Amino acid sequence: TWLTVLKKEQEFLGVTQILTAMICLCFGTVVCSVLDISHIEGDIFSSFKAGYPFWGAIFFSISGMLSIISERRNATYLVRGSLGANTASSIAGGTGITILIINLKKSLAYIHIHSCQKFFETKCFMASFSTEIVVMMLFLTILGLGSAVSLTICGAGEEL
Amino acid sequence: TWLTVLKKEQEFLGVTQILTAMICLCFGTVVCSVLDISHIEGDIFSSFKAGYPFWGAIFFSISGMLSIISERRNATYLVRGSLGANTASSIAGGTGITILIINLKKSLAYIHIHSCQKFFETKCFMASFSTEIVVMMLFLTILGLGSAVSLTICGAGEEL
Amino acid sequence: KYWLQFFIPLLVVILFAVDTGLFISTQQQVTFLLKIK
Amino acid sequence: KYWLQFFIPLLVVILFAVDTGLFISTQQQVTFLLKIK
Amino acid sequence: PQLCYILDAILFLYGIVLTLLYCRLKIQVRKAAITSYEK
Amino acid sequence: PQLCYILDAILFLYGIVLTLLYCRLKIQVRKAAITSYEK
Amino acid sequence: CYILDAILFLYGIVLTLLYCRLKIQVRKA
Amino acid sequence: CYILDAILFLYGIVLTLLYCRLKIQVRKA
Ligand SMILES: CC(C)CCC[C@@H](C)[C@H]1CC[C@H]2[C@@H]3CC=C4C[C@@H](O)CC[C@]4(C)[C@H]3CC[C@]12C
Ligand SMILES: CC(C)CCC[C@@H](C)[C@H]1CC[C@H]2[C@@H]3CC=C4C[C@@H](O)CC[C@]4(C)[C@H]3CC[C@]12C
Repeated sequence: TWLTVLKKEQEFLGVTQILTAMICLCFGTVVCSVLDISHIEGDIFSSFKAGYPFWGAIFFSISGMLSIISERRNATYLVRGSLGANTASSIAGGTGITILIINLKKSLAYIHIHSCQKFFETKCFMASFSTEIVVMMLFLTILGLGSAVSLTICGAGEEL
Repeated sequence: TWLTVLKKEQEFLGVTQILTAMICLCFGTVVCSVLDISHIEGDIFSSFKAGYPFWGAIFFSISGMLSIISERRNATYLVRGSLGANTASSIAGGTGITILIINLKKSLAYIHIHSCQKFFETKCFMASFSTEIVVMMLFLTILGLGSAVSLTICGAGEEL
Repeated sequence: KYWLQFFIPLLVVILFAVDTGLFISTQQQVTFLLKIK
Repeated sequence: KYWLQFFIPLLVVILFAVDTGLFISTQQQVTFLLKIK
Repeated sequence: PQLCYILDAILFLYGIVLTLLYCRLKIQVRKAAITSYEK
Repeated sequence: PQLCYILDAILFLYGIVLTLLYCRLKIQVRKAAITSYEK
Repeated sequence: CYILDAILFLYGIVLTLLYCRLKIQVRKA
Repeated sequence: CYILDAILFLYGIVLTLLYCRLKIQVRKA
């Protein structure tokens, strides 16, 4: 009975995908605008230095838009393109999750020892700011990737 | 046949009234928040200093709300309140027009004589900025006041 | 430099603005829907 | 201080955004209207 | 010779005209829908 | 224990949850309307 | 800053309550 | 600045074009 209920609910996951794609660009823009990345003393910026939001926003936007249009318009070649975009977004998310995990791993060590006692606004406030931003990014990326994998598994539902 | 056309075409006047009221608040708050309005060498502010942005902000708003709700809900006592709100807004706009006109008179008296040759970016950029802002506000208030007077004359259409 | 802890409210306020816009849209939509005898 | 000539675009951008929202809502409503036989 | 906001002044009028015309159109189409859906 | 940001994060999560759920209801009611007025 | 969250905090509460009202009146209809 | 004004100076063209299309579509309706 899971196949039928997943078939009934298809494009709402596309709605959350496009919301993810639209929202992930803002963090990248503000981080790249307010301050440069190449001279971070703590070297906290590693996921942002590689432009991960730029990598993922376009893929997620394509996936969500294709999923929405597929329900809206029943184009012949659009069905396969939607599955391809879903798979591409799934691989992109699978790489980005590891990227953010290693970013948090390299970010927690600095803050933990001798850098900033207790909470921020003593010497190392910007690192705590970036840590909060990247934790929000990771949580929202998990939320998007769950819908992405659900849509990917739901879309095929048939041989080839 | 004027009365019928005015009666059938009513709530759009409320829409423009509420748009005027909403856009007035933004200008008023930004101008009264960015810099103090009592230490101007030219004493340019002659409207914001007199409360005009906050004089007819929740004043046009109430008239627009009453006008919009009038056709939505035909309450027993709302029709009487709508006419009073409209005529009070007409009087408020009539006062705002003349205070804005004297503000233009003083701003032009400032910029006219020896204060700044040619255009701005010499010593008094704020003078030209305030002049342009108050001209825009005057035009928008004329647009609002015309609709307010039209609604005032439309609403009565009968003895008492 | 130090005002960085200001963009998060800026994001949530516009999120709530577009959210309530969608809410009033769907409110008008369901008001039209209930116009049924 | 000197950057005052920035608020006029700031209001007009949200004005045009709400105009696009109104357009999409009214297009959605008209499309529903059209399908009548 | 001192452009930018001089050319950006008319754009506010553009915005006001469009934001009023859409409101008028939306009210008109709502009225037409109500008058056509009654019977 | 520094306040604000810890209490701000739950507000952020609440905002996304509310907007996503309202979107879900928007699609739900659109399908309900299209399935009701079709006949 | 500290008071800024206060204005928007009950915004969520009122939206949730109005959502509850909307849900009950769509379940009624 | 000037380019920022330019970017929002053609938004009006497309907005008016879709407005006119909506007008002709509702006139057909
Ligand atoms: C992150 C900050 C800076 C900007 C946020 C912009 C967001 C809120 C914008 C960008 C794209 C927009 C979405 C585009 C598509 C849809 C699907 C539609 O059925 C409901 C509106 C909804 C869900 C929009 C909601 C608002 C939205 C998500
Ligand atoms: C200038 C910026 C900062 C704020 C502008 C607020 C204005 C543009 C917004 C706020 C409330 C809005 C109004 C809310 C209610 C209605 C009734 C609806 O049937 C037509 C649209 C209309 C008339 C909206 C028009 C746009 C509106 C007036």
